[PDB]
Amino acid sequence: MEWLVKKSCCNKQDNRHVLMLCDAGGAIKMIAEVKSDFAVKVGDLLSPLQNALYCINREKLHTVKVLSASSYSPDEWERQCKVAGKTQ
Repeated sequence: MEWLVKKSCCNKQDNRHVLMLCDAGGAIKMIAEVKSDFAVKVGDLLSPLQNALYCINREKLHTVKVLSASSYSPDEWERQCKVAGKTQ
């Protein structure tokens, strides 16, 4: 099972990014809060490496670490986007 970043929320302020994880085609959509050692943006594939680590874009060298995830809802997405930026 591999996923597609359909939306992404850049940060510095607590390193925690948030992105909409979706089906590899967009047919199903979710949200995840993650930490990242590299940039990640819309159109990137994600593929698992272990329970929490996933590749970025399509290559194993670049990684995120999942922290939480949920089914998509608009208020629940924007909530996590706020947490990515110290709740503003």
